[PDB]
Amino acid sequence: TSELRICRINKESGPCTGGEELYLLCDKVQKEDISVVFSTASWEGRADFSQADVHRQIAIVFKTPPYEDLEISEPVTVNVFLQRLTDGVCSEPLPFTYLPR
Amino acid sequence: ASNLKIVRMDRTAGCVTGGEEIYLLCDKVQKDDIQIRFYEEEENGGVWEGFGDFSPTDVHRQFAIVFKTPKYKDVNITKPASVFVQLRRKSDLETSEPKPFLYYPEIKDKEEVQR
Repeated sequence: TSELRICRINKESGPCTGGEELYLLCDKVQKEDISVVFSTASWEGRADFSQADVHRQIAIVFKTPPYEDLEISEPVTVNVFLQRLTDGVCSEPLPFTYLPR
Repeated sequence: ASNLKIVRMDRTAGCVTGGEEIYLLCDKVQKDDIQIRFYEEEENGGVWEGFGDFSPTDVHRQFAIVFKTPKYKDVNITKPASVFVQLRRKSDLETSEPKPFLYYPEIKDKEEVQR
């Protein structure tokens, strides 16, 4: 027990191709067991980043994971949430929408 | 050699107009004795400053800060202007090592909002 959460994100939309770099402020997280995840109805993607990229357990610089449908032609909003590697516990999801083109 | 230090920044450059979302990952700070001071060595005598806009509610868990860019002095310039940014303590005006920041021209007549 220790509700991990995300205070805010520096961006609300990005290219559906992913690889974009963002920042997120959050409640204490152990740089080891922790991972940002983007999810939808039938899809899940783990964002890319390294242990070093977690700043004093309060923020994490990571790159958005390429979306599943790299050809959508409409703003596909998804869910963004933390999630320890051990117990699988998450965090209230944040709204991040992928962009076409 | 100090107690203050800027570590990361989602952005290192913004418009001369000012008012843009910039995330700064710092060291130890208190939401009410810290400030994002932008400056420039006039080079002749004086100096220029401008402070990032941000409420203490923005200074996340003591090691991060979200703020807005302080409109550069001369909003009218056709060539990028390079300045500096440093954290500073209102109390003892202690100062973090500086980091470079780039100010560039406002889009050719931004008023192209479609009218």
